[PDB]
Amino acid sequence: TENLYFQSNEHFLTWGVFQEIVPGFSWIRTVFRPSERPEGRERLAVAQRELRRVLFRAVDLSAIKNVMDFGCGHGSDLIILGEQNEHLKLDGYTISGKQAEVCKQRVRTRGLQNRIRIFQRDSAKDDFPGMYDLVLGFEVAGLIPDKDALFSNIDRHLTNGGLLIMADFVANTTFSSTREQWNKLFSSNHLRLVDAVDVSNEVANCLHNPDYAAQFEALCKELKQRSFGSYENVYKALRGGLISYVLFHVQKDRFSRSDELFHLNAKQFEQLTPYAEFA
Ligand SMILES: C[S@@+](CC[C@H](N)C(=O)[O-])C[C@H]1O[C@@H](n2cnc3c(N)ncnc32)[C@H](O)[C@@H]1O
Repeated sequence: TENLYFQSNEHFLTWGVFQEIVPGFSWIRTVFRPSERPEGRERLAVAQRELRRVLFRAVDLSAIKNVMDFGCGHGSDLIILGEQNEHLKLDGYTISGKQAEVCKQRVRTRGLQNRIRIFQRDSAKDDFPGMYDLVLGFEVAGLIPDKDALFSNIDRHLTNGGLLIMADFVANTTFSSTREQWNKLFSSNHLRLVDAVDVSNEVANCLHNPDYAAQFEALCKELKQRSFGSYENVYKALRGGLISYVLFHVQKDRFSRSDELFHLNAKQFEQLTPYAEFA
């Protein structure tokens, strides 16, 4: 549903990789009472950076020129890439006008306005502005209903052999896409799944609730405009294997048969690497 992602429709807007449960850590208190306990904010930021370390595991940024972030949040991913790699040109789309304002300000404050452009545009309806070597979607695609249009937009603006990296959910069997649904989206848009890391255990550790029942409910009443009661369902689903949080590494393959992309992608979807076994 809508309680799957860090935010529904360093300022990262994703869950993080917690190798283990941290006693006392509350993502809810950390996000909505951030002044009260500083160590929580820092632990969460480290975990969101660890998510990104794994997401980028195979990417050689020295080799890439152009980057598209199709749901760019507050622009932190574009800013970090731009600051650390002076040759990159980067574009971001967000459907939020407020986020676009923040992104533009943060880009200019970092002196990156000559290399990063931000647009308030819809990645399923508005063509990306250029051709890209690297496309980022970290907790974005699941929020976009018209995934066929999104993946056509990705394909049409990705150079052959270009890379798509995503953080998103897999339904292991209605809302999140199953393996077969993801495979249809990739295979019908010239995309091969190269490698995927399953961080479900570690995202669940991030979501672990340290407040006992009555205390948690009292906290959520003081906070009153979200509904925090449903996040327990996401935690239970990740613990039980009903859904997985997956870090996808995908390559554009313009010259392969679509049925053979599907055949190879299905095999790769059976080879997901748990983060605990990743190195
Ligand atoms: C959970 S936030 C993640 C933001 C960023 N990727 C990050 O990791 O911090 C989801 C982002 O997707 C954007 N988004 C949702 N639907 C979109 C759409 N159709 N087109 C462009 N952006 C979209 C939101 O505006 C928001 O910026």
